[PDB]
Amino acid sequence: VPDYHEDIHTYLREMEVKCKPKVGYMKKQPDITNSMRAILVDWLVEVGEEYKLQNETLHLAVNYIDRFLSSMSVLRGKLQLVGTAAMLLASKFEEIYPPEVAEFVYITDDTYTKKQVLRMEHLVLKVLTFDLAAPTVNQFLTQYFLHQQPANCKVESLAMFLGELSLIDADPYLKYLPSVIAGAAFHLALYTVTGQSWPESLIRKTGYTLESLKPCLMDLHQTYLKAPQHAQQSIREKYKNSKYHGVSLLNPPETLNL
Amino acid sequence: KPSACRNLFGPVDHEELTRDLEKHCRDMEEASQRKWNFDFQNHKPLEGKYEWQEVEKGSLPEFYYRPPR
Amino acid sequence: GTYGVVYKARNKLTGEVVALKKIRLDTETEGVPSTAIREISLLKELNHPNIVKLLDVIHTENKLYLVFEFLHQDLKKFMDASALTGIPLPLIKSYLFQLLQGLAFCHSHRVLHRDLKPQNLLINTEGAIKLADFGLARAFGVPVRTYTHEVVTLWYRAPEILLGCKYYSTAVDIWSLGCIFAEMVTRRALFPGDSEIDQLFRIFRTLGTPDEVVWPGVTSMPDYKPSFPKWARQDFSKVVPPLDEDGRSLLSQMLHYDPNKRISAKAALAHPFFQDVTKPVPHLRL
Repeated sequence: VPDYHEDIHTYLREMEVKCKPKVGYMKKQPDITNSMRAILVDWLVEVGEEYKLQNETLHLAVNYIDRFLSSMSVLRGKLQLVGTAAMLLASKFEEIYPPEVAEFVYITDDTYTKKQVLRMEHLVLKVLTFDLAAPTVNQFLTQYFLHQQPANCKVESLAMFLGELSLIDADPYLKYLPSVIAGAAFHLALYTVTGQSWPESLIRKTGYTLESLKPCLMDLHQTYLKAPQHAQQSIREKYKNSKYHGVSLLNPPETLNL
Repeated sequence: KPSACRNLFGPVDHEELTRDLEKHCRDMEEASQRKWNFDFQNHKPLEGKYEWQEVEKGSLPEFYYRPPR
Repeated sequence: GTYGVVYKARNKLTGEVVALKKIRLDTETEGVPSTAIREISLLKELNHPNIVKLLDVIHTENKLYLVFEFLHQDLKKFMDASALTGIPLPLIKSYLFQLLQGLAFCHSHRVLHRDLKPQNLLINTEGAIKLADFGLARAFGVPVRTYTHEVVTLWYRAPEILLGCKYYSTAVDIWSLGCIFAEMVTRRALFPGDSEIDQLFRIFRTLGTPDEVVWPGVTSMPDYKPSFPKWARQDFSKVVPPLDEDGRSLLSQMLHYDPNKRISAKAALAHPFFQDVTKPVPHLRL
């Protein structure tokens, strides 16, 4: 039933521009940094794995985090609290069975209390004005996959892998829209696995070309290339699993054909 | 224990942490109480422009008093 | 009847009467209910004339207030009140048209209501009907993933859900709407099952037991059982006798077994049944 696919794609393209966190927001933070943020996000990849949560749930939580940090000053000791609160909210929103607060308190090695996680939950909701239905890189990828020539699960897993890596690094990824990061991930993954490129059917749909995706693609290819040396490794480990066809183990191409 | 079970940036001052959060959470009162002339804190109508009247549940659609699942 | 009170209030201008809804919150465990989280986040993204407006939210120390657009009555109560009267076709047609508008809007904004029933459709004195209660709604994706199983009030649950479909979609809302359409015509529920199996058997006796021809893949679904009695499909004119050729055409398209064949809300909006739709005020006092 592809009756609403186009309406939905258009709606998401409209909403992503709204639910977009301030690109240079980290400069405004008196204490936290992009490196502390990378540390937080990496731990959330682990938490998502521990409780077998959906990848969408992880993407949503990062969106909430960045939007909250885009307006609220947070000292390093409360950062994991914002992360835990955001994951709880994303689980409630996205999961059939979201982990209970006690499970989230536990997973922080009991750093904060249940009441604290709930007050933070109260704070994030207030700051985000309950606007939790945010578009994600994951939501766009899911739409682009429907254009494979033919369907390839290794391509899908590698694309999802690339999209997740984008979450870890505020610089440079905060500067691209979810739909753009998803375009770059789909092409890089497809190219890596099959040698094929961004389908023209997807140009008709998104209005994006390799030329418009290029800047994101250059960044992403470098991230893909340097991935084994990154301080954060929870995503690479996650994607070594046969569930994802061990795609993090694949070798990125040396150059692209742009 | 599992690997996901970790503290990231040290122990926290629980007393001050709870107090900082209590404060931050004390925002949702302001303009809404103003617009609807209702004191959501005390659940007491007030001012005027919105003629608040408590009606019996049988007079309006049940949706309006239906609790979450 | 019903113990309790609800704060109502009138102002002026266009949106003058509003109703207050309040939620008590667990402070040490759970916090804001996920149902409230889904309804509030989604509902605030659904501003349509046929969707009951969420006007404001107030999150206090231990309470959560929802300021809603106020509407006089709900369809279940209206039908109960007209149980021996009969709702005029022009009013039935207007309600269906409007419900399709509201539903189509939801779907094009990636939201499944998932619990469409007369009790969740509110009506006013002007002839308007709106979708209420998005506590069970969910933002979907393209393609849809696997979501909560056995959703939807039994009587309005699509056979996909009952047969354990791994993935369900917008079509589950159209099935519910088709059941309500048939119900407005007789004021009696189309498929009032007593259990999941009873619900399925009632559907099969009315629409016939689906085979691979009618619904490709039906016999491979998780909860399909080859022991299912094989009922013959009955003459659609028999399902809802008072309905005319156009009404029956639409209803049959809304109750198609195959979810990929079942008509969409936006496609239904162009059906000849609505060729003469208008906006009548209700036939009974609200």
